[PDB]
Amino acid sequence: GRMHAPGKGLSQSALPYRRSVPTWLKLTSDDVKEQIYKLAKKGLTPSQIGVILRDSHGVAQVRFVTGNKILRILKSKGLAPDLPEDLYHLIKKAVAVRKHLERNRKDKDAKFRLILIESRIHRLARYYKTKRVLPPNWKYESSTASALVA
Amino acid sequence: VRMNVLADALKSINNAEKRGKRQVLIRPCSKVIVRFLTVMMKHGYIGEFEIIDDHRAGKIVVNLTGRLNKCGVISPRFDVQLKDLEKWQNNLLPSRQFGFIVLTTSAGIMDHEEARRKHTGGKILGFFF
Amino acid sequence: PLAKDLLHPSPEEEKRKHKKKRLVQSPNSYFMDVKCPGCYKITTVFSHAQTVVLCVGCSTVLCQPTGGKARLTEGCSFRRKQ
Amino acid sequence: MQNDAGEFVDLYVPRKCSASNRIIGAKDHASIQMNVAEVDKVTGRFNGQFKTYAICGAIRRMGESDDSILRLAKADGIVSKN
Amino acid sequence: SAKIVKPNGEKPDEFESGISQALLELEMNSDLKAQLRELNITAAKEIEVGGGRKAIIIFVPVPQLKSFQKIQVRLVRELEKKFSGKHVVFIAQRRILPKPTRKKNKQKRPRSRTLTAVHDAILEDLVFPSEIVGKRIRVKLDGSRLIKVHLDKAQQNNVEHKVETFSGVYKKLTGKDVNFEFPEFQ
Repeated sequence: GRMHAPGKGLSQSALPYRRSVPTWLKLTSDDVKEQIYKLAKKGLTPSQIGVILRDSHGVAQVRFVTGNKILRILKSKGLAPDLPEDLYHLIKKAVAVRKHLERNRKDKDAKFRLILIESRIHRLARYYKTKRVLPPNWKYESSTASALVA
Repeated sequence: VRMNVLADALKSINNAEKRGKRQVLIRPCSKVIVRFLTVMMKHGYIGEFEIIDDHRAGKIVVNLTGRLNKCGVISPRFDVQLKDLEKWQNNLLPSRQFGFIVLTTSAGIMDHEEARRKHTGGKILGFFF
Repeated sequence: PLAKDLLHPSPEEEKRKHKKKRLVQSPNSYFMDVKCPGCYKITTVFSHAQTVVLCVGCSTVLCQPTGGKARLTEGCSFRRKQ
Repeated sequence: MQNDAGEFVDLYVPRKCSASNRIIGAKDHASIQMNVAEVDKVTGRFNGQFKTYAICGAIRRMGESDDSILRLAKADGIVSKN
Repeated sequence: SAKIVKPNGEKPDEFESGISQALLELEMNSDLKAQLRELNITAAKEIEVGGGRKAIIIFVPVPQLKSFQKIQVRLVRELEKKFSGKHVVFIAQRRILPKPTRKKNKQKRPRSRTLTAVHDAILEDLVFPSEIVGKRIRVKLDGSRLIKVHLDKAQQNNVEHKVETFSGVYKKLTGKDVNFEFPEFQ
């Protein structure tokens, strides 16, 4: 179930069987790659590349069209970010809870959730340092964490 | 947190045959559980089963015949030597006339009677009678 | 119900389950064509859309994201494809 | 029960349920064995013979003997054929 | 009947005396130009299904199989016109690599070119214009398994009679028998 909550939610996406591109998408792998090359330079990240070309371009999945992942064609010529996208948002969310917790010392609910957010960083930080995405001397320091977020 | 899929598969078959059902649904498939089911289909305890091939892990629908008593599993995959095999028989078989401890050898998933036709002790995988 | 033929279900029983839990899983989404009133541009907007989709030339609002399935803004011409 | 000599060394052979294939015991007094008199084709009357079906008491207590005895009438040419 | 449309990796050349010539000859189909000039085939087999119902098959180089997809129905109609009584399919030469074991520096066998992913990929270009909407691999109470493939019925109207010659060519190329069904829409 849900990791740091007592939830057992069954709500996640359900890909179809037929992997092939439908007969109406007259839009090649060349054009969807260069569209992604454009609007990733407009401050976007691969979790929100595929949502807008699902909603405004009909591309159900890029991996069925280009045969490649969105973060993978971004890394294919270097313009992927340094931190991973799911590591970035947990570090950003930890900064906001910790800034909240300074002015509100008597908010013990936010003090409890802050050690649960900080644990999910380090459980996911230890993953990327074994998959050689992160340097082995990378450490989550809360004092310098406000510079990892922009 | 499905640590064993052979344990979950064989539990679901065991709950439905005592319920009276003619078909089960085994939701994750593996090649360890289709070679488990094609040891008891050949001896005659289950019938025609289909593998429902999908692009993630497939499902299996098995036609229960009724001749199955219990199809349990030994969940630590203990290792059994052929000197050690006969005392695994009288611990978890109801008799010596019928029932099989099915165990994975280097030459394939076999019986215990088939395994001593060869000379190929292995890891005990489950039982059925 | 000892003998539900649970490998060949009726499509009535297949429709009214979850998008998981099916004999073979499949989504409830689709893609839909939308004629905005006043242009040639059929847009190929997704059904359970999440962004505010805009039109190219006649750049009024096309659809609105809501809870499950996107509230289209204008009563506009519309067809479900493939 | 077919020893190595090849002989019946057994007091009797018990019936088994035509629904769930399990043995009717010696004192399972809810187990029915009932007859269905089939009719000849052209005149539609009782011709003399029948068919027997045994339903064990454990599957009769669970409440689906009617699902059962229709389904083994379904396989045996009496029901509707739709 | 020429060394243009049929190259090989190797030497031999038997039973292409008109077969490579058959697509050298034809004139004014749609995409006449980008087919007759640069694309090419690899080999051909003449195998038997049913009784006296042969089926010549085309072995295809993999990178321009994708370039055969958009001309395939308008090359089957000409090649079955010329080779009458005969069915036409397009299969890639996909080159199985063997599973390593205990028994020089081989970098690892890509799973795109392993036997399971090849013997599935041989399906959806064999049944090209009608794709695959399901698969119901079933074992026949005797250890022998049987693949039930559900085709689409969005493109039923070119495949009605080819199901016995599809099953025959897929049994010779792979080794396992199938049958096809046309299920209702979902």
